[PDB]
Amino acid sequence: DDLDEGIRMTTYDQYLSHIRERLHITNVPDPIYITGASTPDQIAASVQATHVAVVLYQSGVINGPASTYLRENEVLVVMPDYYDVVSRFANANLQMNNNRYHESVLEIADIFDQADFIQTSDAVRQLRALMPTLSTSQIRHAIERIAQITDVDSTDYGKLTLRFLGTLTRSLKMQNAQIRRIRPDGTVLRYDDQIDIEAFRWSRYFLDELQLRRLSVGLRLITNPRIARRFNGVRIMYLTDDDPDPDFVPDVPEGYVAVQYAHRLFSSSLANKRNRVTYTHPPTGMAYPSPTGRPHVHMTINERAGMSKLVADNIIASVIKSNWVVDILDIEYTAEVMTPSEGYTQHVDAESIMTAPKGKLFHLQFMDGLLRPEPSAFDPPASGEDMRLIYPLQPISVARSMRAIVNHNEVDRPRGAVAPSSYEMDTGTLSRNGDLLYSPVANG
Amino acid sequence: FVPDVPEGYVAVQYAHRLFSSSLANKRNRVTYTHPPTGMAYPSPTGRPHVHMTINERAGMSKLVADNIIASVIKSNWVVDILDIEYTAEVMTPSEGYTQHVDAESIMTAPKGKLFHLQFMDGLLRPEPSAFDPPASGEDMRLIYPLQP
Amino acid sequence: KIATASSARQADVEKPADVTFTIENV
Amino acid sequence: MLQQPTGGYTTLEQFAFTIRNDGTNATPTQFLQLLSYEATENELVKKTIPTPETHLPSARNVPGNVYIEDAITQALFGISAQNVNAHGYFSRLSALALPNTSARLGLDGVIYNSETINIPFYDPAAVANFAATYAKLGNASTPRYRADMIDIYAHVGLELAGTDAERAAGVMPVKRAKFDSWEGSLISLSRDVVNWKILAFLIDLCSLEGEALRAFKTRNRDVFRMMLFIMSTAVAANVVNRKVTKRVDRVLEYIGVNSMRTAGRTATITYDLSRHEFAAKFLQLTFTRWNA
Amino acid sequence: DDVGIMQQKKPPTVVQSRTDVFNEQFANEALHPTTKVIFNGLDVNTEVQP
Amino acid sequence: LSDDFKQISDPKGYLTYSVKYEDQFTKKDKLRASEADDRIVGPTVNLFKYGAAVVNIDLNRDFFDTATGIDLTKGIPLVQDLLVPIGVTAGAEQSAEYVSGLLMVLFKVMTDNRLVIVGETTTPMSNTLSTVVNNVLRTTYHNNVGVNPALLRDFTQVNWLNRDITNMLQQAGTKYGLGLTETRLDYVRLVKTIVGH
Amino acid sequence: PALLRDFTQVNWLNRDITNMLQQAGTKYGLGLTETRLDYVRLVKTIVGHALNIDHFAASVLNINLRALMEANVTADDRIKALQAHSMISTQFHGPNQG
Amino acid sequence: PALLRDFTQVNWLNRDITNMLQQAGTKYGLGLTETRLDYVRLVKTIVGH
Repeated sequence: DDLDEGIRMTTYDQYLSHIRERLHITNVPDPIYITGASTPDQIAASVQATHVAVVLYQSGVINGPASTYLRENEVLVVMPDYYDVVSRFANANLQMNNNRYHESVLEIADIFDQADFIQTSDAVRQLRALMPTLSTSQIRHAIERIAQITDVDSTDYGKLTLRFLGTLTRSLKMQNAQIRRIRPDGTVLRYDDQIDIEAFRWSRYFLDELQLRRLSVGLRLITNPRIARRFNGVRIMYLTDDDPDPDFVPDVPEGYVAVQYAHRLFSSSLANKRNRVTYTHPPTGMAYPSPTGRPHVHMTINERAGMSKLVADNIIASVIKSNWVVDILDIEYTAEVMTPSEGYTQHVDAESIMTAPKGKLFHLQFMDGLLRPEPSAFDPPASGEDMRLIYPLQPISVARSMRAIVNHNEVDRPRGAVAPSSYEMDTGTLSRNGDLLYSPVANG
Repeated sequence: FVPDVPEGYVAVQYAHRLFSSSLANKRNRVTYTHPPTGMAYPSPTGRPHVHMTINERAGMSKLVADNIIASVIKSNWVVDILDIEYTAEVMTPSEGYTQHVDAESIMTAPKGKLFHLQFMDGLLRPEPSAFDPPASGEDMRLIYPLQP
Repeated sequence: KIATASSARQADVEKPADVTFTIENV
Repeated sequence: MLQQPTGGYTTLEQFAFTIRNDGTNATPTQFLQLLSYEATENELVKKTIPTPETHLPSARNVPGNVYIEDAITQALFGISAQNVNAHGYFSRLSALALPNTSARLGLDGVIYNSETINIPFYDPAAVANFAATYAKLGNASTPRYRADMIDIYAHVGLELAGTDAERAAGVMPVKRAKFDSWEGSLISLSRDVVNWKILAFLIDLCSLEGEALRAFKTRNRDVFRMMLFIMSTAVAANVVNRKVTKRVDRVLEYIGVNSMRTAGRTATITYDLSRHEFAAKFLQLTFTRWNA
Repeated sequence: DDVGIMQQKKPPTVVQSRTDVFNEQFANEALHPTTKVIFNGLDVNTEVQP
Repeated sequence: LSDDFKQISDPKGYLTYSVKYEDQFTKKDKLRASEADDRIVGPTVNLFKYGAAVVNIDLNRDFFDTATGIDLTKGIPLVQDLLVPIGVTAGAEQSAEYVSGLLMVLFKVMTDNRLVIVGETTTPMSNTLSTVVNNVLRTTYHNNVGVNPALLRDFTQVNWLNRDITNMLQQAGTKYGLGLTETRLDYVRLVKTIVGH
Repeated sequence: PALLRDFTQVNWLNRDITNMLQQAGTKYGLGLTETRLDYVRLVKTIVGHALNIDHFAASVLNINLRALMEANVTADDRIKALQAHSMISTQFHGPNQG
Repeated sequence: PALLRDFTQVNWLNRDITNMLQQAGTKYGLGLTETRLDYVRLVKTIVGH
C-alpha cells in the first residue's frame, strides 16, 4: 500500500473541534460507534446516514471485513487517543503496525459535500504551525496590535467595566466559536433552525463573505513557496569555494558517521600535560583531545544552547583540522543572494553562528558567482586557496525567476542560467464563474 | 624528534616542471602535477600525500613555494628541504621561544644562509591542575630537524 | 574602472481613478 | 512519455547525429573517413580502466529545470565551458536515478520536477539506468573520486585512430591525425557536435542490453568516435595547417595523448582543468559502459 | 565567457604567515569565502613583456 | 453611498519582480526598435536588461507598505509587535516577526477592497508593432503595461533566453496576452461597462 | 548601389538593379553573416560582416586577420626568447605556457 | 539545581541531574501550573505557580 493508501484516522479532539458541529448543523444522525462487533454493512448504513465518511471508535479489536471496508471506502475512524492503536485492529496480515502511520492534514472540504459551511483550508493550519504556543495574554496583545495597525479603538474590549470590581480582563481566545442558544440551566442547546435565526447556524469565523473570498487568495499566497524565505539550519564545512550556485549544499562524503551533538560528548581531559577539550567518539568510545586526527564526523547540532565556548570553538576546529561536517539545525536566517560585483557587504565569525540567540534571525549572504568572467590568460597564479565554511541546508533562491541574462559564447546558454517559468506567461482565461485559469494544456 | 613519514605517502623529487600556472575554475592556479600518475592538482587541498624532497630550492618560483607550504598545511605534505643549514638552540620551557623562523624564509633564501632554529624541551613542563578548564588553543610545529 | 552591481524593481503606478467628465458612448 | 524502440532511441530520426562538412550535412562516419594517420615512435597501451566509484552524489532537491544535456555536451565540446563541476545538476541527475522519482527527463534534455504531461520525455526506467551511472559525473572534481586524466586517452585513441588489429592488440603507435579541411574546421566540428542530443546516445548506452546493445554499439560507433575526436582535439598537444598543393590539411599531434593543455588556442576548443576532470570522468564512465 | 576587463571584486585575503611554531586557534574564523595566502608579497611577476 | 471599494487604476500586484545586474555586461549591438513596440515591451526590456544576474519574485513592498506595519527589506514580511513575550521587550530581529508578517500579509490581502477602473490606454495601429508583439497585444493596453518576461521574446539580446521563451510561448500549454480581451462580463452594466484586461 | 533598390526615384535604375539582384548570379548582403571562422577565439571572437567595401581591401583585411589567427605564438615562445638573452640556467616563471 | 540541566560545564553534574530528571518519580517545572476562574466573571482568580 502507498503512503496515501491505508486506514484514515483522527483524534477525538480534532473531530470535536471541526467535523462534529458541522454534523449537528447539517441535521444528520450522530455517526455510530464501532464496537468491533460492528458489521461493515452497519458502517455503510451510517456513512449513508451522515453523508460523511466518518465513524467513532468504541471498544477493542475491530473485525477483519469491517476494517477492510474502512480501508476501501476511506472511512475516517476517530480514535479517542493514539496509544497502542494496532491493538484496536484485528490485522490478519499482522501487517498493520505502530509507527507505520502517515500523519497528514486533511481538508474538511474533502469529507463534506456541503460547501457553504467551509471557508478556510489546509493553509491556515499550516500557518498556525509556524506560530508560537500562545498565552491568552499574548493573544490579546496580538489582537490589539492588529487593531492599532488598522486604527480602531479596542479599549475596554474583552473586558468588564464594573463600578466596584474595577476593570477586569476576560480571554479573547475563541477558536471556532459559534452563536448558540443556551438553556436557562446555562448549558448549550444544539442549533435549531426552528427557533434560532438562520444567520446563526454557522458563524463564518465572524468574517464578511467577501473577506473570506479574499482570505482564500491570501492563504494561497502565504503558503506559496516563493514567499517562504525564512530558511532553517546551516551546514558548516571546510571546502574551497568552487560551486557558483548560491543554493549549494555540499554532500556529506562516504566515510562520515553521523553523531548527535550532546554535552556528554565533549569533556575536559588530561592529554600531554594539558586539559584538552576531548571529544569521545560514540561508535568506538575513543577519546580525541586534539581537534586534529578525529574520525570524519557529521555532527548534527539540534540545540546550540548551553554549548561551551571551548566546545563551540573545538567543534569548529574539528571542522577544519579533521574535516567535520556540522549541521546546525537551530539557526533561522534570511539569505540575501549577492552578485559577484557586490561581493560580501556582511561578514560573520564562526563564533557568532555558534552563539546567536535561539530566536533571533541571522542574515546570511550567499554569492551567485555565475556571472563571473574568465581570468585574463596572463594574470598571476593564485597560490593559496579560497575557502568557505557556511552553507544553506535547504535551497535558497526559492524566489528566483530568472538567472544569468547574458550570453555564453554569443549563442550557447550559461550553465546555471534559468529561463522564467512557463506559468509566468500564461495569461490564461476566466472560468465560467470568474476564477482565473491557465490555458488548457493539450486538448481538450 | 624527527617525525616519521606516514605510511601512505609517496616520494617525489621537486622539479620546476612539477608546478605550472593553469586555468581551473575561472582562476589561474599553481597546479602541481603528480609524477606517478601525471594528474594535475590545481588546488593544495586535494593533492595526494607527498613526501617531497627539495634537493635544490634554487630557481624555484615564490608562488610555487607558497603552494608547496600550502600543500603541507592542506594536503598534509611532508616536504624535506635538504639544502638548509642551521644552528639550533634547545630551550627550557621557562625560557619559551625567544625567536621564530618563518616558512617564507626557509623556502626563499640564498643557499648559504645559516638559520637558527629553536626547540623547546618539554620534559620539564608544569602539569595543569586537575580541575582547571581547558584552554581553547592548539600548539603547532611546522619545521623539523632531519637529524638528531 | 571597477565592476559594479545595481538593482531595480518594478514601480507601483497605481493611482486613484480619474474623474473624467466626458462620456464614450451615447 | 516516449517509448524506447527495441533498437534504442537513436533509431528514431528525431535523434540523428550529423556534423557539417565544410558546411554540408554529413553522417559522422563519412567525416571520419577523411581522417588519416601518421604513426610515430611512441606506443599507446591501454591500461584497464579503474572501476567507477559506486557513490552517487546526494539526490538533493533543487529549484528549477536543470538542463543536463546542454551541461554535458558543453562541458565536453562547447567553447570555454564554465562551472562544469557545479553540483546541483548532478544532484537532480541522482534524483532521476531513484526507483520511483517524480522527475522526468524530457527529450529537450531538461529535467522537470513536475509530472509535466505536455512535454515528451524518455521512459523513466531508461533514464534511471542512465542516471545511475552518469550522475557519477557529479563527483568528477572530488579528489577521492577523480578519474585518471592521462591514461584514459589511450582508450580514446584506440577507439578513434585504432585499426581493428590495433583494437585487438590493445596497443597502437601514437598517431598524428590529418584531413583535408576548411577554415575553422575543428571549432565548427565541435559546434556541430555540441548540438547533438547525446542523452539519447547515453540513455541507449545504459538501458540497452544483450544483442540490442551490441548492435547499437556497431550502429553508433562512428558517433562515439566523433565525440572522441572533439575531445582529442581539445587535448591534442599541437594542431596546425599543412599546405599540400592548393589544399590545406589540418593536423593534430597527437591522438591518444592528453597534453593537459589548459590555455586557449585559435585552432580548437580547450579544457580548463575542471573540464579535464569532467571529461576524464565522462570517459571512465562511458568506456566502462562501452566495454561489456 | 569573455575575459574580464574592469577590475573585479575579489574576496578578502588573509595572510597567515606560518612560522616554526604557532598556536592555531579558530574562534573568530571568517565564514564567507576568504583567500588564504601564506607568504607576504607574492607579486613576483614583475618583468612585463610587451 | 458607503465607500465599500477603493476605485483605482493601473493596480499594484502583491508580487513584483526585483532584479540585480552585474553592470559590466552589455551587448555591443544596440537594438534600435519600433517606437510603439518600445512603449509596450520597454519597461520589461529595461527591467531585464543584459547582465541581470538574478530576477526574484518578492512581495510588493510598495503595496504591503509600512502602513501595514510590514517591512519587506530582508525578503520576508516582518511585523514589529504582534507575537511578543510579555513582561519583557521582544528584542530585534526576532523570527516571530516573520510569522507576524504573514498575518499582516494575510490580513492586508483579506481587506484589499481595490476595484480596478481602466486607466490611460493606447490603441497601437498594429503595422507600428513587430508581429511577435502584435500577436501578444489585443487591440488596447494600459500605458503602464508593467513587466512580463513573455515580452522579451524577439527583443532580448540574450539568445538562450529568447530561444527558451519562444520555445514556451509556442507550446499549447502557455499563451501570453495583453490588454483588452473578451470576457463573459463584457457589456454588463454597473453604472459603467465592465471589460476585461 | 544595391541599396538603391526600391528607393531611387530613377526608375530605369531601380528596374535594372532589381533585375540584377533577382538573378541567381548576384545576391547582396549587409552586416553579420555566418562564416567558417565564427566562434573561433583569439582573445576575442572572430565574426564575419558583409561590409560595403572594395574586394581588394576586404581581401587584405581578411589575410591580415587570418595571419594573426594562424600565428599561434604563445608565452612559451617569449620565455624561450627571454631565456636565450639571459644568463645560463636563469629561471622563468610566467603564465601558462600555452 | 534542575535548571543546570544541559547548561553546566561540569559534566558529571549535568549527567546526574539529567538522570534524576529523567526518572519517572521526579519532574521539575517552572511557572503557571493551574488557573481557577470565577464562575460568574469568568476572569482568573487563583493561579498556582
